[PDB]
Amino acid sequence: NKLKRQEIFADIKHEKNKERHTMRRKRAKEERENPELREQRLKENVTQTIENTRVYEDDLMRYFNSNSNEPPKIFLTTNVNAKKSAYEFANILIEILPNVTFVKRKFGYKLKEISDICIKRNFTDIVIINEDKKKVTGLTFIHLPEGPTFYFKLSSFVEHGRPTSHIPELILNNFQTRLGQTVGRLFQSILPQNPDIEGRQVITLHNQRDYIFFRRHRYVFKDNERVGLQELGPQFTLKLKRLQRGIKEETEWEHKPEMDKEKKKFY
Amino acid sequence: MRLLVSCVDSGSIKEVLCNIGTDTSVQSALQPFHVAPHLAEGLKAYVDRMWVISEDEAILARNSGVVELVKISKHLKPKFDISEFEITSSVSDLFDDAKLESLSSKSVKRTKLVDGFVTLCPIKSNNTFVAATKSGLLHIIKKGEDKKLIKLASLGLKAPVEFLQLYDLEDYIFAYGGEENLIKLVEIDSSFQSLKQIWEAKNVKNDRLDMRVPVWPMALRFLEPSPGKTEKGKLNYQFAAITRWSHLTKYSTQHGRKPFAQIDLLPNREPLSQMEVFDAKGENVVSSLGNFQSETFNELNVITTDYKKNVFKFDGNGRMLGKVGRDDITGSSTYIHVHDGKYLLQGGLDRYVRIFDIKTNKMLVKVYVGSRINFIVMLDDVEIE
Amino acid sequence: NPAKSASARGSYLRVSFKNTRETAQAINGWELTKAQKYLEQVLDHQRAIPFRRFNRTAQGKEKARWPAKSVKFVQGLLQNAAANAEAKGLDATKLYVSHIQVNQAPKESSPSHIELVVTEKEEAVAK
Amino acid sequence: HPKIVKKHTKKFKRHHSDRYHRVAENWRKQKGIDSVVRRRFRGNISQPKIGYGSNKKTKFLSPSGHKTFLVANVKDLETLTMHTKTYAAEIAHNISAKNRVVILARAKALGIKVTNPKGRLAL
Amino acid sequence: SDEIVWQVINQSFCSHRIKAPNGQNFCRNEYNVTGLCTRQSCPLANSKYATVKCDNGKLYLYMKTPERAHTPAKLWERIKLSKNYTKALQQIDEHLLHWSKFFRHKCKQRFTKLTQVMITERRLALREEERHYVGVAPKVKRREQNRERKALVAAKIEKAIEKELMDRLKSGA
Amino acid sequence: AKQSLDVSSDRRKARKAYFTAPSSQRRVLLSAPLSKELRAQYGIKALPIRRDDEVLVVRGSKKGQEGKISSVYRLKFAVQVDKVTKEKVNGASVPINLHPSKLVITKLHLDKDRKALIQRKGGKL
RNA sequence: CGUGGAGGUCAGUGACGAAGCCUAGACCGUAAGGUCGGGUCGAACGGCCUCUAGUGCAGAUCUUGGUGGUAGUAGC
RNA sequence: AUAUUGGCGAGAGACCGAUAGCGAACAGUACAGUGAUGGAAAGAUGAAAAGAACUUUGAAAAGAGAGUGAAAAAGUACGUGAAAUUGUUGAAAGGAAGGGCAUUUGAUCAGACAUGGUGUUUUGUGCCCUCUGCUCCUUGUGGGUAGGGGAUCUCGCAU
Repeated sequence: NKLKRQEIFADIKHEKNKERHTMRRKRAKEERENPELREQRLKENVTQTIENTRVYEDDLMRYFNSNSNEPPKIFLTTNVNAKKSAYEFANILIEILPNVTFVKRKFGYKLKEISDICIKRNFTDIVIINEDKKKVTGLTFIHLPEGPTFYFKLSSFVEHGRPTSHIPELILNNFQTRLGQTVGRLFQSILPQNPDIEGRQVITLHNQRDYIFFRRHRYVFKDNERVGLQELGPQFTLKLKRLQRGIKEETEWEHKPEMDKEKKKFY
Repeated sequence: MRLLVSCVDSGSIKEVLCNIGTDTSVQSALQPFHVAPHLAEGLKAYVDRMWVISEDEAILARNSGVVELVKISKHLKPKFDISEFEITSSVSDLFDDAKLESLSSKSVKRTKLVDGFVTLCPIKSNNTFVAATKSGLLHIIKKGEDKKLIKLASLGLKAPVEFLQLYDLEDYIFAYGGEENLIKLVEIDSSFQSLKQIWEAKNVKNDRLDMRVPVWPMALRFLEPSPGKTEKGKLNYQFAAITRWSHLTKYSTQHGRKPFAQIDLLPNREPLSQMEVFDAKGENVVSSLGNFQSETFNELNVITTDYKKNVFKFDGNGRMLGKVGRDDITGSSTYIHVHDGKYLLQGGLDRYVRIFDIKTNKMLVKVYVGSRINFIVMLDDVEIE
Repeated sequence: NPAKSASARGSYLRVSFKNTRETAQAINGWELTKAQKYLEQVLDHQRAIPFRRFNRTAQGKEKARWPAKSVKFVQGLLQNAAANAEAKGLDATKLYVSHIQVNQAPKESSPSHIELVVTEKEEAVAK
Repeated sequence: HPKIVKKHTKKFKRHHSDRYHRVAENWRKQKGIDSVVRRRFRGNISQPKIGYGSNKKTKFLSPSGHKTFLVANVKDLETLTMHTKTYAAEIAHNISAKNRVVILARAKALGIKVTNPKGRLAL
Repeated sequence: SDEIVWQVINQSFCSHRIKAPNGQNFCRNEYNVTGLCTRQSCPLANSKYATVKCDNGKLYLYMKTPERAHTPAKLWERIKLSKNYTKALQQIDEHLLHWSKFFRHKCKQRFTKLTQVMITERRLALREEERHYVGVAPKVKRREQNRERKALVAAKIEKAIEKELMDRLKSGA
Repeated sequence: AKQSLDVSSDRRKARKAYFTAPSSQRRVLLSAPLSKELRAQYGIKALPIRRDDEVLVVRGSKKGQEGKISSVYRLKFAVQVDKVTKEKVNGASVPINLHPSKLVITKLHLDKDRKALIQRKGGKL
């Protein structure tokens, strides 16, 4: 009977809430006189957050990433039949990347041909944005020598301050895992490597589970040993994909839809 | 058991000592007894091929173009023991990148194509080994009375060369091939100073679209000579090869130059390679080098790996028997090799050393090495007390 | 932005829907501390809550009333939101009620659901 | 092809379809004799009639000049091989994305125009 | 006979007919030159018929005669079309000698269309299109949208940035 | 197709009978196939399951798990397997309900009644 | 034109998402309506020849269920 | 042999589908009438409760974190959530509004992974030339399939 079931549980929940509130009040009142008991109870009760329940080379860096000895030239292009949104995103790419050259897609020069031309021009990396609708959906980065590349999915693209001409400071967070630090190294070698702290410009990459948040802010310190920050325009989140490890050959970590069931391990 | 793992990133040989059931991904799971690097030379001169002459002496080859003889020693360190490696002699300057560089143009897609050791196995008792390179240079190395390696000859094969396999089934002949290079049978003079091109493969007829079928045999394994009728003029050799385009081709010199049957293993011509003959029940039906000890293709079963993540199992008719490490291999398996018919060595870009059971496909050992894996060899299957 | 805002909700309350809506409108957009002080003064009858939709005194210059019953629940919800922000470690001074809404609850008296959100004001910006 | 002259582009709406919510927008003829719409007094909504008939030479042709033809599978798609110019393949809304890519590939191979390509697909 | 069969398939629910919104009755039968289920076009309504079909790359001229109506297992004969276009057209004309002009014209049109359909080879030759059509399931979309929001909420990027900046400039200036 | 006039193929009647079947009938309902190795041994396809019977998981998220059964929930048409348990947020362990039709018996528990049933069903021991 | 059900046919559609719903989206028809683009949804539904009827709503001081001004008003 | 809307027990429906079907799918129960009598409303969580451990604000309602769960846009008010109606943000407009013909302005949506076709010139191939074969019918203006030799070669394809 629906009425019986609804009535029985409705009263049960009220009594449970009353008991919970009374117990909490009594516990707080008794702990006020016994502060140590509160500490013991807190120690005996862990919040069991998802983060707390996670389920468990210099030659490589130089060889597969740019170094300060030579600034990296990054080749920027767009997938064929691109439209206004792609160029609008490329504008931000120019505004944020150090040394970019924009070339229209020639529609027939194979990836091998593009790589050969870039080698002829001494380019360092290739970045290409791809679109399906009038929106950016994915971004790719490839290094010329030895062809280490990464493919990133793009979501939640949102256009409040005006960035200055100063090079923002680079900060990376939560890249402890071996796979994560590879993307961290890619970002550290693709973005400018020469800070100009004067001007208080900062660029931050923050991964939490699998998505990395890229944002820009102005940071000003106060006497309270704390720093306030203000949004500097665009919002950006990316998802690593296909981990090719080559130009297109020998994929190493390519994601599959069958994953994410474990709810953990935060690749 | 004891295993040696080649680490391309660190350019060192890693000795893995662990029992069956080892899993480094779980703290409570059995952990390897010892895993340390040996003879580190960096990613610039990483080991490319390895062959275990014996449990005390081994010969290693590096992508730098140098083959080094390694002396193995043991010292004690529960109650198990670990090995140490010392290099006694080496031969260098075997690579010639000019040939590969001249062939870089018109290739599907790749870099300058730096040369590398494709095969390294004894020619014969005589401590004579043949070294093959992607540039097509075939070098002969013999162990002298003083144990120092000496180069006897430097033969030349049609480049590019992707594989080389000797015909050890007496019942010296070997076959090689590469990108847009049909398989050619080569006979070696007893003095190793000359090579004769006895037979060459032929491409199959065009497909529905009339497009020429590309030729790119990645691996080859020989079978016993065809029994019964043996017409003269034609040779008597049986072998099968796996191409990048997923086409499983079986060759019979008695039948003719063209393969008698071609089977598409995967749709869309999925990149396939590493054709290793294996027994469905784990029997050692493969010769010392790996050739199948049979004269029929119906009993042939081969393990092949795609370039994305999977390790495929195929029979003699191209039927997929299943997958190995489907839910555990997250990356391309750069190296796969059947050991003793029952153990399947697995390694690649995932940085995890895996040992699978051919009988049941169960994952027996899982060891994390950090660096990428390109070659694995097992020294002993004994379990540490 | 959830990282800079806190929320507090009260459902199935028995306060009059019209009076609660008027109180919420009279308090929408005010600073948290200023809103609390205004509610406290209203409880003291020093200031009146305007009734602009569901309806003459000098207090209405800033047509007004003193819905003490509704104001009690409004200030309780504001205190709950402040506690939530403190748990989130937000700056109470910069907090201001950016969103406040009243929704009719299932039917007798006319209960309603009240939810409010507080956001930190942006400041301390320079080249 | 002949110009696609649309005699009445505006969608016909039932009288008082917006004054009362209980009246659906679907057209329905007024039956009352006193109804002004039935007598088509000046200023009232236009009443559908035989005059607005579209010409046969352009009837059912989309602005692109290709007639719509629902396609359920490759077998249905292959029927438009001899009528690619006059007919275009339209994928049904119930077709799963799994078969949509295959259908689009065959349409491109045969050169059949697709009215709603890329539906449910991502690049 | 043909007339009885024709009228029965026309007015008595031919199984392979398709009704387009425009009002044209189509014909998905594989053995028809035209996909329209009109007279002298549907193979079932005509004893004599001719059509072009292909299984492999080779194109074949398929035709049937009353000699094989009683034996459906051998109803249709085929001949290699000599895929050279100029030779193929003359071969088709010679094979269809004395046949109705409608059949000859339809067969020639079908053969020409099938020959020019080889554009698939052109696109196959011009491969390496990197768009890589990908289908997104509703369940997959839900996972990313909600879990991304949860990760953003839990991350608290501003606090982490402030902590990193404080720890960096403590001994970095 | 059914030929007997005394048996009805009505969906409603069958559904009512299945849900209202008594525990005695539910015992027959909760049958589990024997392993291929055991089938050759005893020459029997399936037998009713019981507490001490050891079963293997062939379907569901717990595929490949095995353990001794601990309870046969006839009311819920489910059976429990030792070591196959869920982990709640509070740490309490609750056995996961499994259907016998999705499990394979690996080791039967032998009693006089079970031995008699094996002989009755054409088996051998 | 549209709907409940039935005979036949699409070796039909569909967990890689069927029906329904929403949609300042588009296409088709003179219209009953059909179709496709995007969001929730979850497991059945449809292209066509016939048969069948408890088959189509704007009102009947129409029935059930739900919600507004009256009104925070009369009043307590 | 004949009737059978009661009883027991069975096989079925071109029948209806929680405002239908018996009034009752969870009832002749609650309920109203001194009484004979009348007489309802109410189905579905989730695979399984795995039913929100734990921290935190509240005398009390339930909130905020946190997590379980395919999904909580399934939280026992639980398979899906439209109108009438109500509150917030934004746009617009102001003793009325509503619709039709034509258009400006504001906002906003579509707007070809079309990248071809033709004749000519190198080179490599095959179903192309030549030699030697096998195979299905019937017998035919055929089909299928092999082993040796080359670029007389544009018969097609790729450059």
